[PDB]
Amino acid sequence: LVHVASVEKGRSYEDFQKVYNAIALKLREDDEYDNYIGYGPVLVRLAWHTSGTWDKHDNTGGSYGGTYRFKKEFNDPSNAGLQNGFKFLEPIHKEFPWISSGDLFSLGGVTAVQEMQGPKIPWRCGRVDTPEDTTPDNGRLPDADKDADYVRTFFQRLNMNDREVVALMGAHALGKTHLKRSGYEGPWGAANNVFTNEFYLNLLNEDWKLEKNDANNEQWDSKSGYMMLPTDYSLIQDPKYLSIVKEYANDQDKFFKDFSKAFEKLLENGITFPKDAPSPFIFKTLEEQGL
Ligand code: HEM
Repeated sequence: LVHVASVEKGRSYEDFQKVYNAIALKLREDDEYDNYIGYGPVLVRLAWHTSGTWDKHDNTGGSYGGTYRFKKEFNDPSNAGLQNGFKFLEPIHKEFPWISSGDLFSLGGVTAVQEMQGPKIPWRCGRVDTPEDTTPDNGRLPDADKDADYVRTFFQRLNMNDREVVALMGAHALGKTHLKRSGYEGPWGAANNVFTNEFYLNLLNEDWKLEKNDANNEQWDSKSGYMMLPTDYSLIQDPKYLSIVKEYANDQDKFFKDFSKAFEKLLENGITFPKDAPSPFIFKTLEEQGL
């Protein structure tokens, strides 16, 4: 199965900047969500989980088909809580009914990262909705209770290498774990709706204790009130990951650049872009537009 990007008919960069802007304005307006964290983090996670079902071996799952809109995928236990991101995007989709679902879920993530003062993420249009029977089964998203070997093997299926994995994991600066959702509780840091390299700094610099939470699962906790999942902590247990963690803790621009590449790649896995497709779009933030 080849998934060829097909530009929504007649649309160009300005159309998608209008969708960007509507997302960004609602992010600004709907600021109460999740104890004033706002929707940025869950939109980033929505983009990742709708992309992260991809299997490089047979091109099943991935962002192209926008299959999260079907009940098997929106009810995946791994996706618990993402319905909030979907509901956020609903009025956006109503205003811009021409955008595909995959394009909107992925664009939500791009828009969230950028509006949260993260790197620019080039974004390409052209995902096309595919039918209900193309929805991937549950179980393709990763478990959090595992070690570095698990993480490394997991991400090979998404064609991500060590650097790409460690960069992508930096998104755990954002938002928080919620006990009723994942069986883990707490934020990873203080700046959880501003995109920074804090995840790496906290991994290296906090004094972590291995504790059990109220769901009886182990997680790493600090006196500052932060947590790390076992899979996060694996990035400093594994010496290859550790080197990269230290690099990003010590170079914010490098983290931004590597995150941007890896996140675009994640969002584009499985998609074939024709030779004459438009170049990737780089959207202006609201701030850059004076909006
Ligand atoms: C080994 C890989 C990963 C595992 C096991 C993992 C696991 C988790 C878990 C358990 C949660 C908490 C869900 C909740 O209780 O609300 C979470 C939240 C989150 N994850 Fe991941 N994650 C991984 C990779 C990623 C990647 C690659 C990204 C995106 C680039 C990402 C972005 C997020 C964000 C932004 C949140 C916060 C969501 C919110 O506040 O609502 N994660 N992750």
